[PDB]
Amino acid sequence: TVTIRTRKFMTNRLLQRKQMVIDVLHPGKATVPKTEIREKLAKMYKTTPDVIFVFGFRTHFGGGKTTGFGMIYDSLDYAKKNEPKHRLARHGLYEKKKTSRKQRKERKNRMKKVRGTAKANVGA
Amino acid sequence: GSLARVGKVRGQTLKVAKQEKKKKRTGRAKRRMQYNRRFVNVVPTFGKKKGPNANS
Amino acid sequence: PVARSWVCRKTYVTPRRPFEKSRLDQELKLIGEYGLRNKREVWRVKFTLAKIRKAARELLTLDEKDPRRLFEGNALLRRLVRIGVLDEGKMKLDYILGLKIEDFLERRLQTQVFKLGLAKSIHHARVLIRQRHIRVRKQVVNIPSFIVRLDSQKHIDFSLRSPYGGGRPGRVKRKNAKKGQGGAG
Amino acid sequence: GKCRGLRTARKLRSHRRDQKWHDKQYKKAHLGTALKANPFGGASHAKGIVLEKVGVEAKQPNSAIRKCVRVQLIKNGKKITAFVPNDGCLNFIEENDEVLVAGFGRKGHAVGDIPGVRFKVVKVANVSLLALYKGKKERPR
Amino acid sequence: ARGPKKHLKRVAAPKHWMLDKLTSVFAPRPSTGPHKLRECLPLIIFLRNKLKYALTGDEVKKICMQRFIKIDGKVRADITYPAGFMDVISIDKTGENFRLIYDTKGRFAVHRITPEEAKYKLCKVRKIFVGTKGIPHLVTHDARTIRYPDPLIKMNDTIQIDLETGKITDFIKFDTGNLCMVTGGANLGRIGVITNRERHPGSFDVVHVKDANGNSFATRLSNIFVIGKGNKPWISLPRGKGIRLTIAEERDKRLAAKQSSG
RNA sequence: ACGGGGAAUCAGGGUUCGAUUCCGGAGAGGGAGCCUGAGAAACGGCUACCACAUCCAAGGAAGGCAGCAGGCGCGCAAAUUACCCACUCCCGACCCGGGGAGGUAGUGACGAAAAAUAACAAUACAGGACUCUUUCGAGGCCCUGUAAUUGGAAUGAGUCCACUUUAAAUCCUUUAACGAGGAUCCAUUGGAGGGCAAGUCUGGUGCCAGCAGCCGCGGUAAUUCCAGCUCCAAUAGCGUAUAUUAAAGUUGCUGCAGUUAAAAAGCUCGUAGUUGGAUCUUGGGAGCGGCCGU
Repeated sequence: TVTIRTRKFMTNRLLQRKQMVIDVLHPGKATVPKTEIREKLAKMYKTTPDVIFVFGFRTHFGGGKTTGFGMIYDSLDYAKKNEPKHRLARHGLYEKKKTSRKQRKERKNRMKKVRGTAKANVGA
Repeated sequence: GSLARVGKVRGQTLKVAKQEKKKKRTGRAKRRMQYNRRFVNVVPTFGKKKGPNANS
Repeated sequence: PVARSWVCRKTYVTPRRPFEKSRLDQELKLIGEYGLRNKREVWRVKFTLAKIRKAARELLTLDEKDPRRLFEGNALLRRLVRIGVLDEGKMKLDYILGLKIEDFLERRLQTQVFKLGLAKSIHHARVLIRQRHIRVRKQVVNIPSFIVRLDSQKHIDFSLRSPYGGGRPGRVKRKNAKKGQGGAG
Repeated sequence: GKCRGLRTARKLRSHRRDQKWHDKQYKKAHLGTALKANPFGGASHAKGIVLEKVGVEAKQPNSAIRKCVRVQLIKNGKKITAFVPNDGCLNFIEENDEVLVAGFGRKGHAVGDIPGVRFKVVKVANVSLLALYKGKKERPR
Repeated sequence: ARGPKKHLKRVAAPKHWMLDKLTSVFAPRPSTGPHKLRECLPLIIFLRNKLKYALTGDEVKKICMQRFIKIDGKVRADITYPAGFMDVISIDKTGENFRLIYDTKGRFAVHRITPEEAKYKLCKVRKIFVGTKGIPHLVTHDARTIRYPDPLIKMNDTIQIDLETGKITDFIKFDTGNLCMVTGGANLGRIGVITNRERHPGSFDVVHVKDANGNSFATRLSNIFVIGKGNKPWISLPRGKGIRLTIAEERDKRLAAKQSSG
């Protein structure tokens, strides 16, 4: 008994997307997961679920309505070229580096001690 | 000076154990009963008004 | 530097005399009448009026047909007429002064639950709001100080996730179903 | 005022400024002789080391021993009589203790019976003298 | 500071950008360019705050670096380029052209124009220079240096440049009765005929401009931009036609757009 | 004493504060001198001297947290050696890199907003409208109050699958399933002579101990102590110390006083200062809504 009503629609022909504000009606149940959202957009605006990035929801007080933002892309190549690497990383198609900035900062300053090619022969 | 009998009376006053008390209503409920005690209960009594802690 | 506001104000002013016998008299009656919780609940309405009222005092002392006085005049009236306090035909900025604290507490949603008959007492009406049983235009209002508007007055009814409206029973009755058939077989 | 003339701002202002010094609450605040003499140095509270326990005689109408403490401050090395409040609180105060000392109420004037005792003891060894009285804490020894 | 300023604080940022309070400490400091720090509008603000083609700061970068945005006919990849008054922003891929004219309030009117109108623009001349071989020069409000001008062009006039060549076609000479966009002060975005040029030696000349409704005001000579001969403009005006209805009048026409609309 | 935008109190005036996130200035332990550069008298640049302190194989070398964390000291007085460039933006040769700038969590009763701690029945029973009855009493259409009398409705605090959140989370929101009768899942803090809302209550103490801002209380009936009970006030807060504002028309411009309460120089002259007599354009015209206003 979930119903998605998209709203405040817009077309970026300069980012290759159809961007709108998704207004979801899910009365008497939990905040609907992003997976259930995209698959309803998929057979509403006639696209593969591959190219739909739904994010940043805000559940209304009372508990039968969420209004978040969604963007639907032309291609998967365009989906990756012009997108934050965290929203890509939710679908597993961007795998960020694992070591923290505190590791890199000491490694930057330890390299800065040595003059020449033999910088890399000190740390790790 | 005579610092010998310092804390004399608090030391020697015969201690009465504090009585078991049914827990008071707090917030609006304390304030609700306080409205009922002053403006709906008592009849306009003959003489001068007796205080909340009127004992004689 | 931080991307923050810091902008805040006090909404109540404490009385100059802490133990006026005749002030305690009135303010404790206004609690029992409209089912408030403390004197702070009273004092902030006394302050919202004394704000509204102070604006009206300033406009009355301006020149007649001053563009500020005419524009700011109609807004202060519309602000009061919408919330359903001052009359729609007596919307004149002199009648703003001839106006009192009970005219606002009548428009408090705690009272408007009780004065619509879907509560039994005003102290019960606060329970029905604080335990999210009601709504205003399919929006669950948890807070009894929801100052109701005129067009938004006739849309106050029960919630749909509550037994008092058209919804599921709570916890106490749902532990009786565990014991009702639990003891039978 | 007296001189009312439209071009008399410098006399009315300079008169008001000159005659403001004849106020007690002004000249006390705006000459730093009060602040130089104030043992707290403008501070609300101050910590200090208990070095003896004085039994101060009250004023003539009320005859009783007010059990005070001679305190020496950490910041000044200035010596102070501080009134230990309550019935038996002095018992919780021993020689060489970092007691927190506040004023008594009258902003540096001696209060009631106690002659020339302007200060009181608030805490004893970072433990409140109210908590020791109520029995909600004990003196760490 | 002991050198030039490179940061702009969101609070010290000018009001007519209408950047909010709570999103970040900093505002986009305009790169130097043809327009003044205050009197401009950065590309970043036009591309996500006004038009909302972008959402975040990287999104503004990942639009302009494909060279889709084309400020007055010559492409800028600079997100903090000062796109100021009369500048003809051309988004060619979406096929939308924008002249940056002021609204009758502070902000720049997001005004859509015909692609024929996106070929020329209007420039107020700032001074006449005489070059190094008796070559006369103009300087414009948008830093455009044109040489061999028409000798009848003076230095409070406006000229009609072409984006393709960078040369004058026609001009509006500063006379009385000619239109006037007020491009500064309390009257930012008013349109109306010039009725009195009042001369002050040493100090600044005030000029009295009458609106279409006879809503007469005055502005200093610095803040005048003549946009037509008589009551006829050379450009496309924003909706409302820079007439400036008052707050009494703005309320009646706001509520009738809710009353009769429902 | 960094200045200003401002802040607190505020009838009308004012009075006080402004180290503090925005603007401008200044300085990087104290001074001073310079190099490079468009821009520095730069200090996460240099060179000196002074103070301070570091490693040393004793020859020398190295330093600058009024950056973010943290430590020590000083004190009445103030937070994590956390996460992150995703946001805001800035810098670079740059769509790609970097940023303790900034953002996000932690600590946080500095403070500000919202707002639980029950609700409604039943019966005992005690009132008041009311037919009645002199009263006593009953009816009860209207309900009115409160009990370790009972009753079934509630929703939250919390434990907490999962989503949402977000750079990743947390929290909020959303939602399952649980989760309240001495609903022990128990609200404090100050008070109760007067000022000032609230006990001529009991028990102890006997000018003692203590209270008490002030006036006062305590001398054996204590409305003031020490306790018990009851009660009052504000309430998730409330007391205390101190700075400050109103109160203070007790600084008086608004607006005070000066015979006797504090106060008019012993007297006159006198320059700045302040303050200064009356007097110079009015009379008509000419149209306007009902002698009249324009």
